[PDB]
Amino acid sequence: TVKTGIAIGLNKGKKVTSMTPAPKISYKKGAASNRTKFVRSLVREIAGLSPYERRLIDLIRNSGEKRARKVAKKRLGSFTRAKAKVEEMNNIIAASRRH
Amino acid sequence: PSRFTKTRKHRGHVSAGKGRIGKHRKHPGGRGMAGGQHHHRINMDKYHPGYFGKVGMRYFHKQQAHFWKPVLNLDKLWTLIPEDKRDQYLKSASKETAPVIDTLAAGYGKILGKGRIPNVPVIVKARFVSKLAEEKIRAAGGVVELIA
Amino acid sequence: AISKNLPILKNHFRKHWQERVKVHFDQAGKKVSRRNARATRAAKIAPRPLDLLRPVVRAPTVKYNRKVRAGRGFTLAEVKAAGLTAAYARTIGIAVDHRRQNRNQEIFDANVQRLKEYQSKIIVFPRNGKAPEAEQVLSAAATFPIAQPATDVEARAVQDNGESAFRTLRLARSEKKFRGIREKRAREKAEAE
Amino acid sequence: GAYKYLEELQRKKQSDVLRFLQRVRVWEYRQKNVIHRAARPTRPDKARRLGYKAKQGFVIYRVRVRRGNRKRPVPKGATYGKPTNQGVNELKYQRSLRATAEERVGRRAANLRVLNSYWVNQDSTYKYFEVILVDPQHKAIRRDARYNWICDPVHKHREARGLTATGKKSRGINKGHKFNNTKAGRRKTWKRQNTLSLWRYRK
Amino acid sequence: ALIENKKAKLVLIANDVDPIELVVFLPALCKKMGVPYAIVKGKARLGTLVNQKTSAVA
Amino acid sequence: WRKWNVKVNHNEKRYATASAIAATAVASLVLARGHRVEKIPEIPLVVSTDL
RNA sequence: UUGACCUCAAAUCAGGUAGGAGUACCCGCUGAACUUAAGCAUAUCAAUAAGCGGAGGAAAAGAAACCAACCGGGAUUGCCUUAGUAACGGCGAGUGAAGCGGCAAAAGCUCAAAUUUGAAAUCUGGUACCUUCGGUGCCCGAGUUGUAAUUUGGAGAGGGCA
RNA sequence: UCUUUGUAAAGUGCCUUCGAAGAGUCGAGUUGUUUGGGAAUGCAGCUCUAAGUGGGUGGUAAAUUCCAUCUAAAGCUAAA
Repeated sequence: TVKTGIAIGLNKGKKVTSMTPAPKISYKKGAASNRTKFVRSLVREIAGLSPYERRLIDLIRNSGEKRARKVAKKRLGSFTRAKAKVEEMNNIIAASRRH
Repeated sequence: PSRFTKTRKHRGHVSAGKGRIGKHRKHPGGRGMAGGQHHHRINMDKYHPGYFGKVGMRYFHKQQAHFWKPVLNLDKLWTLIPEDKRDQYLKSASKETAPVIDTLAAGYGKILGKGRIPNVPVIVKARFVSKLAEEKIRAAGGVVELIA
Repeated sequence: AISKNLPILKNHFRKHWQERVKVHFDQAGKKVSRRNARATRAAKIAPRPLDLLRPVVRAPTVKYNRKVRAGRGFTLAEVKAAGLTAAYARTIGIAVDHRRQNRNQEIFDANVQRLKEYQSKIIVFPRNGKAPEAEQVLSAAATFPIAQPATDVEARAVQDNGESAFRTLRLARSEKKFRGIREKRAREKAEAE
Repeated sequence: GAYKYLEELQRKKQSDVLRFLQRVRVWEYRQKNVIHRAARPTRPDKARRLGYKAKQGFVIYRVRVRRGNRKRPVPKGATYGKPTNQGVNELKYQRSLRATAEERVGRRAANLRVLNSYWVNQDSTYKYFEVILVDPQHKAIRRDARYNWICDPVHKHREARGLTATGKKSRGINKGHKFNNTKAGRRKTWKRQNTLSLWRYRK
Repeated sequence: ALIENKKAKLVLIANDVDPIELVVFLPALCKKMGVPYAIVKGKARLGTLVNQKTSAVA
Repeated sequence: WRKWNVKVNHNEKRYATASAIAATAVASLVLARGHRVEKIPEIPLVVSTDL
């Protein structure tokens, strides 16, 4: 992303000897841990699925994933949350019942 | 001051410059721009044509710093050289010693070619140049260097 | 109510505006009281300046990116580059900013040289009892002024390589305008069965 | 520790164990008074992260709020105004139900200062909250310099001015371009931009 | 924290605790970690062995 | 909120101040203004800095 | 039978605290219409008056889930300005910010989530004494459903060396 | 001027293993109110309801791919 030195175009703006500063420890809030992977997987085996999550694994097996993403978009907020939910339900089905 | 005011000249005379028949009232034709399409139409057309209606597209969150590009004509462009060096650089009109003119630090975004620089070679540090501003600068023996 | 060739005015006085008129009669009075507040602060903070050391920083938004302004604080990498920690530098009167980062080596070098120049011109009195009183300077922005960096030279050789600058700008605007369409054509042709 | 396991487990409110607990507890809380003292937090980590510490002078009060819209007064639905102000039924009450919970608890135990509150349960009619309050006259709070800020006179009735977390939410207090009308207070910004400032030498 | 480190040799668990969410994960975690566990009657009886009032786990 | 103070351009205030300082010269304007200066030697005049 | 524990009470129990006033300014709730639109109903008046709850010498806000699209800036507040502008509006009457920039003042931070585990190290209270906006000894109590120390994202923690 | 607090506390460098970060919340739909905020600026009621290379934001709804910028749902803080 080095710039050109002229005012328009793709990489518009002044050429500057770049520094690449130190990475902040925020921007790593999304990194899970060794610990919280263990806690969330042990709460998942105690809690189990939800009434809409139990329905989602029926729709995946009996009607495919386009019908389950359409439902999970209605259940959860947005569509990009429905993508991450149906794959997690695909991580449920593929891990347990098959192998 | 109120001493020099024509309200000191209507003392004694009844209607204070407002007429006997007219009888200056509070709001005889509305309030403000009231009735521009109905009873003030002959004033709206004829002195304000184009008032009512919609033209063009909206710009949500317009910032007038994106559009900052003040123009400088080829008319001046030597005012950005100081006067003590202006007569020095005007004479000895030659390359290898040519005045670098920082038009952005002078506060301009665009150079335009309105007319007739002297035949001295100059170096113009610009962001945007027109066609004719570049042609006349190069016809004097100079270049324009685009900067950001 | 609309009669003459007069411009259409927009006077926003249809509310109860007269209940919220703030005339500033105390401009002189607040000026005097503000100077008295600065004098009292300079008395309490008796050897120190009234302000902290601020950094050279580059203003945003192309209207102002040609200008160098005083910033808020000195960005823990710049503090560490001048050989002192952040918590100590806060007590020596250097303002420190954790949010601002270093992506520009010229501004970095300017601020580190500001820090060396500040350390080379102040004396810190040792903690216990000595205190050799030495005539406070009120402004640190006066002694260490924000200097606008020079960018070029007054005289140079005219180097006409042949190519235009207007065509350079018009090709840059053209190249930016059609990048996605040329990538679309690259994908549609790279789908050659 | 246990608080991470509880923090993750109180997120699965649709699982069988939590909905059985919610049914039993929503019966039990419904059987008691509307505002009644809780002996300990039912969500000890959610209380703990909202500022609670199990020392003397930290008090938990459970409270019950009626759900739904705010029906307007002015009898027989007659508003006597323009047809826009004629709406009686679908009006929505700009404070939260949690803020009304905090208000009723801070009114009953007025010697205590409302620190926070949190959701525990709900049924059709009632939402259920627990309020953590601090005792500013207890010597376990007037010392312990982490918490004696609440003994200042400016934090009298933070829930009645809107200074809690749900109050600073429902007052719109946030940084952003999305919060321009009420970033430093709604009426303060309105008064600031609806005044006429005249100088001595008129600009 | 001792069960997660596989350092406890026996875990007695009360059955009386009024928020049961404090201790419902204590069987399952003990089955995950290989720590043997016994659910015993009495948080009060656990508190007597440790000179508290109640202790809810030991 | 009536206007009390009045803006004057600074160059105009300096014009008037220079005209006033220039009028502290020859004693026709000084005599016409009051100022019993009929018997001092010069019109405006100075004095040693001891004062 | 006895001693606990949990929960819930009672007392002219030991010690405290709240109410009311004032409310110019401050933090919220609730909330009009006259008016203007030359009618009037959306709009305007106005997120105002009246009503209600709650503080202080200031209050609030406040150390970014910010602004930006730069060569990037850097808590909050306020003044000049942006600007009667972008935008909203029977696109009618009318309404209407914010970023940048100059200045005033400048200040930073701390909990929850970590096993102290080779020693609840923490704290209210009672009583005795003293150098009393408190300290120390002793003793009940709070507390392991977690009080201290450590850590707060700018980081930081555990090992090894310097 | 008097105690020495203390076989106490704090800060700096290198290597390594890590790095816990807030839920009927965020977000979504709808309703009402409000905003200059315009396929919805904020708030609130109800219904649904998360994740962890995640989430919010980037002023035109949506899908796909990138990038940039902060680190919410807990809290304190003089001065102008």
